[PDB]
Amino acid sequence: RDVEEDVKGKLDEWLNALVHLDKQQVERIYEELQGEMKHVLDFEIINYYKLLYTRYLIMKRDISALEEELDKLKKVYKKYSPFQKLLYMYGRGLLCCLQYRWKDGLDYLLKTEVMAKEQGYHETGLYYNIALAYTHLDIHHLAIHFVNMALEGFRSEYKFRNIINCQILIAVSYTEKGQYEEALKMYESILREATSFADKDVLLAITLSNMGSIYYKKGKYQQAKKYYLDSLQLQKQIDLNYLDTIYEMALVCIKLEELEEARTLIDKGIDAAKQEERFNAKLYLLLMLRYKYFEEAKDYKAFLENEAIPLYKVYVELAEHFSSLSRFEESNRYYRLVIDLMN
Amino acid sequence: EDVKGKLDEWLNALVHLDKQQVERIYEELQGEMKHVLDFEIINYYKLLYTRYLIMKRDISALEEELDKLKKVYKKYSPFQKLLYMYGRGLLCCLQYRWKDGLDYLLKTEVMAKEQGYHETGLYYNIALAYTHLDIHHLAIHFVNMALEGFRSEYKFRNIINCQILIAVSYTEKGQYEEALKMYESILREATSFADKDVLLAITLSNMGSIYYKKGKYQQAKKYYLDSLQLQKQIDLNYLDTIYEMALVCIKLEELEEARTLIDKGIDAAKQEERFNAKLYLLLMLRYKYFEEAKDYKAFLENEAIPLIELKKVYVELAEHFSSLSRFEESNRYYRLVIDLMN
Amino acid sequence: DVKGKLDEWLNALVHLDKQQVERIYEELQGEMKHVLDFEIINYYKLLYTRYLIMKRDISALEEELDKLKKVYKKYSPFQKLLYMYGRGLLCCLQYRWKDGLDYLLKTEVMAKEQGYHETGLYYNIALAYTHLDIHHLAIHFVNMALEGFRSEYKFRNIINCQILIAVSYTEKGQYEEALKMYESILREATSFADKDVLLAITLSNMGSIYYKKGKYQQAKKYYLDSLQLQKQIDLNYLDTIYEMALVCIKLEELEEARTLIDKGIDAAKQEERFNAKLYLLLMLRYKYFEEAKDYKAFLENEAIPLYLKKVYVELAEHFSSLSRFEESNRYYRLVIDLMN
Amino acid sequence: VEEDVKGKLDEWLNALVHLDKQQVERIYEELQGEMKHVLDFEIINYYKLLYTRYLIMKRDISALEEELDKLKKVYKKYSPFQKLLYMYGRGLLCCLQYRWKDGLDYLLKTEVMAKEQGYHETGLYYNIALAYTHLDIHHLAIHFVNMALEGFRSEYKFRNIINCQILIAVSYTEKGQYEEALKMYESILREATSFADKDVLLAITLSNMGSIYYKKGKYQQAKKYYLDSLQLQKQIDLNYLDTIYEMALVCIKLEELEEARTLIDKGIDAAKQEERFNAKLYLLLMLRYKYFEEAKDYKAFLENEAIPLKKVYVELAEHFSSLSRFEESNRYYRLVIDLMND
Amino acid sequence: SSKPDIVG
Amino acid sequence: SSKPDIVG
Amino acid sequence: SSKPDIVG
Amino acid sequence: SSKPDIVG
Repeated sequence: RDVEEDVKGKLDEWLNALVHLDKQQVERIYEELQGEMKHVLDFEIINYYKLLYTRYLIMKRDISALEEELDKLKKVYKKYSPFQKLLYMYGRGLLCCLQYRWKDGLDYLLKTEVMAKEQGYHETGLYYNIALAYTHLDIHHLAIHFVNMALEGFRSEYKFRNIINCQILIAVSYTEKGQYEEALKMYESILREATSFADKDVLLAITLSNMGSIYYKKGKYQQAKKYYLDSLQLQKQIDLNYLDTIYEMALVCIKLEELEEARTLIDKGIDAAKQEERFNAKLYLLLMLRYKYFEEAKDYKAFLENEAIPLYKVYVELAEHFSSLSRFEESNRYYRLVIDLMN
Repeated sequence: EDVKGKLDEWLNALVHLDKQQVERIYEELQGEMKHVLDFEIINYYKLLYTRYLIMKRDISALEEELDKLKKVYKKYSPFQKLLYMYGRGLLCCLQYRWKDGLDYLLKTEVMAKEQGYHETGLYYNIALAYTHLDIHHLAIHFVNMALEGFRSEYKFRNIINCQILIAVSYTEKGQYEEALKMYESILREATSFADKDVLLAITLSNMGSIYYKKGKYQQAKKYYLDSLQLQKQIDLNYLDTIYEMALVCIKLEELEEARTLIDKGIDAAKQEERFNAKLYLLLMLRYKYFEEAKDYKAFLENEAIPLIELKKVYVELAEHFSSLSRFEESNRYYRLVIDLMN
Repeated sequence: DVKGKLDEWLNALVHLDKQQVERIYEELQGEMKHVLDFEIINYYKLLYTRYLIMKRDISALEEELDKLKKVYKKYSPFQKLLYMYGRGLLCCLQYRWKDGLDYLLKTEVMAKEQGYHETGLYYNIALAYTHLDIHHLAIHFVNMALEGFRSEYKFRNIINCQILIAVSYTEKGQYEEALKMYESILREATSFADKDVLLAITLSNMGSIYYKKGKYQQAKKYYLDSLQLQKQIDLNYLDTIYEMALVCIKLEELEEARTLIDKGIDAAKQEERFNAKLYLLLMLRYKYFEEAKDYKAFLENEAIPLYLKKVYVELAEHFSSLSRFEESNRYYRLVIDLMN
Repeated sequence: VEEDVKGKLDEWLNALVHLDKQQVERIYEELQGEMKHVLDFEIINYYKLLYTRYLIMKRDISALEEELDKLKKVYKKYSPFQKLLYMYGRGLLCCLQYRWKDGLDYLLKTEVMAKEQGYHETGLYYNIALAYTHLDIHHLAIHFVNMALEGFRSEYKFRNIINCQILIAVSYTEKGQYEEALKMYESILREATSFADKDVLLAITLSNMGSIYYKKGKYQQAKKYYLDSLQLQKQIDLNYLDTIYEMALVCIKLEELEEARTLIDKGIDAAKQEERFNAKLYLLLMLRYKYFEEAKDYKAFLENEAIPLKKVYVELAEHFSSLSRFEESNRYYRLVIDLMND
Repeated sequence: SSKPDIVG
Repeated sequence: SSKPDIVG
Repeated sequence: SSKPDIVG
Repeated sequence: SSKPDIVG
């Protein structure tokens, strides 16, 4: 009967280790409790373990077992403590973020935010996650707000490895909506300070890619190709940033009058985007480029309609100027759709 | 050469925006500088007198003096060039020419970076200028450095104004609730200041605008009423508050009162030239909701001459108006909108 | 529903909305007639204790707290916290920063266990350490209070925080930086409604460190201007009078010294709270007027208020640098033992 | 001479300030082959004063000392910035070879020179605060690590920020509560592993955290921390000797005294090697002659009562001398209280 | 839509 | 040295 | 653009 | 007591 608060204690320690991401402590307590949980009959403790194991499963990036576990815990969500509901919503949020559905992820993370706000609970990483989703959702001001709120907490307990990522998000924030030089100073200091970390290559790849985009937008494509390749030689493992990087480099080469070469790269990204179901947002996008260049016809409209269906938009204006050759009247409705996008 | 140090002291009093010390030094040095010989010193005094002139809001004399200072820019110290650019900037700010003012303030900024000279008021003025030039990311970006400087110089009276800038930023950006949570905190901690009335006026006005945008027209006119109760001058904030009042009044389908409001703004704006832009705004509003004539369209062409996202709003209004009737004009209009707005 | 309005009055007591506090109180004088929920009644009692700490009613505060101590066992953790806090501020207003510090720290750990946060508490603890002379803890807490107040836009409190850190600087070195801060305050203490108090205390302090440098000719000026703008008698008043007596006795002008010190002691005689500042004033009279009299005569009643105490013990043997032999070394042992 | 030798020191200076070894070593040898063109004094002088920091990062103390001696004889004429570089150089070089006071007194002059010049070196703040820290519980250390952190966060110097936090940690440690320092170390230990140079951080942090449990109580708890810290000690430094000496304290205060003998022997054998281990050797040889020999107790002090270049050894040598030799002890508290006063 | 005053 | 006042 | 990975 | 190293 006194064992209950001891097991709950070690569960709180595992939670603490999961928040600080102390993988050593995480694994240690994991194998300390996974075998000691055999004599637990209390529903609360069992659900705590089951919910912490979801975050532990997030650490392993096993989206399948995570989704299945959450599906198992969805039926028993009704009897959950508000904090347990918090953990569940958070887990589902990161689950949706791992499947690159940043909208749903944003939903669950916002619900997690208000739930954490009610209980007086505070995880600094949550604000960073929400902010990340916001940056994924075509640069928001809420991205800046949330990376700031995350920075205020990260500096409080010395999590610099997260701070640098926040600074990257800020640099992107200055990048897409505003001027580029300040963002270039940002990325410069980032490069000058990322060499002290034990994971330099990822930061350098991301930074170099974003700087490449900065150049491409600003000008001097020949200056952009160098950075793009310099990031590509560091990326190694395939992810979203890789596909986006090859899309960007292809976007540079097509304006550099290299043409067909870029297409090969596009293909190199197309087949690689068919391997995962989460790469769709890039996959179709790549396709949207291909059909745009080597397949200039009416089929373009139909395909980009078929892509307009799931992608809930740079298309509308393009279809509008594509409607410029024929009848006029029906056009401005797409413009009003742009307006509704602005609203 | 004591005149030099006394001029530096005058600058020290001018940057702190001290009142009695600035006047004292001004008059006693006015008496002491009867020995006008050294060109650089004399012109330095002319620029410090330019800032002192800004401190008293004498726009005309400021412009004329800046014109006399303009003729001899060729033989200026770098510091003097800086001071001239700043002076022209604030001069443009007093004339409500926020674009030009922003330009002079940016040149003043790069000159400040070149010389290594620093004062937070510059960054604050740039942020304010951007805020007037419509919710720039650089407005928040500059107001953060403004906070950085002010908090190190104990400029709390300026800090709260920076908070107001961030507040209108969050306001027009969409996040209403956070803006409210900041504004209330401002209201609570404004009463400790000796000039609480202006802060209260601005805060209640903006609150009224936020509640207006939330759909709560009832609190809007209330906060506007309290604002008008607390206001005491004829700045652009007054005219804007009158405009917001007219909006919330016309949203309640009220008659004549909104007309009396927009006229009350129209005359006061017809008075001192500066308000003409703002004037146009409200008069345009009237042309939209009182004459029921499309004559304003002609004037729209005219108002397309001195011209900000407001232009985009006007031409897109003409775009939705045309979409109800003639396509082509709306097509080219919104084409220009979405292609120039970026 | 009355509980929510009680929470509202609590929030009003936090932000010190004086007129709102007053009107809500006047509403509560009729609202609190039909309840009998015990916990709500006690909630109102303790929030009324806060109402008392706002109205500076010391006697009624202490009496109310004594009447509230008997049922302290039945309070909830929040009400317990409120009692500890109210007690702490009660003994703080009585210039007893020892008990004040104790109750404030216990209130702090109670708030940290309950998950309750008030910047005012931290500021009060920092002020408690500041009143207890030189402290790293003063700066430590005034920085947390700094962050909190900056987050709550409580500028008027941030000023007093700057005054706190400045004072903490002045008691060691950084007279340059201290002068920079104070001079930066004087120009910024004009945009307030309560300028006179800030100007008074800041002029007294900057005059104190101008006295500490060796430039007393300006010290007498700043002290004079400090006395010029004070409109009440508190601990700071007796303090600046004491310091005025210092800059006077050092400047040979002993007449203004005797007048200022007689006036100081006599003015401190009335209030029983001023005794802590009284019993030191007379000590200054010992080093200048009675002279070479058996110190222990006045010190036997000065042994208790000593619970800068090490400076007092050192001075007790700085005068006896002409004598011998065991008592000096014994006092040395004493001060060294209290150094830790 | 006339074309672009410092003309590219606008790109090189940033590498010198941001500690980017890549570009630094990219233009280092380039400069070495492009410096036999100049005959000017200014060009060669502060490039030698660049060479001093180029050498202190490569840790070659002797050549730094000789170069100091050669740059001292020409220090008088030129130049203000070169003077700043020389004072900073002698300060750091002096801080290398223990002598923290002689480094401090001129690093303060370096501070006022850097302050008057207008130039800003965060490294100056960090280093002077480090000197303060080694000179025990200085509040100026806190002030300067705050002044340094405020800039570091804008310069993204995380690796420096954590060091500032270490300085604040040892400050708080040697000052009072310990617990806050324990929490800060608890955060650093987990947040140090994200760096590539985690070993040194772990070593120092485990060392000081090991020192805390000594004052705390139950020295066996500290023993493991000393073990882990000593297991991570890579090369040679003073903090190693501090670790082994504190371990020896843990031993001598504990029941077991047999190991303490061997630890002390190792301390002596390791300290008597170089110059920077002077004071540590003398404090490690203090208790050895004081608590074993008994008859040779007063002799050691008699030899080094005037060689500490305060509280502990003047208190312990006067703890029983509070009952003997009153004439000597009572009038030795003079500088003891005087150093704390001023 | 109300903004504070400039510094100067 | 004169000190500021208590919160309340 | 390239955005960093989440926390976990 | 152990301390970090200098800048350089």
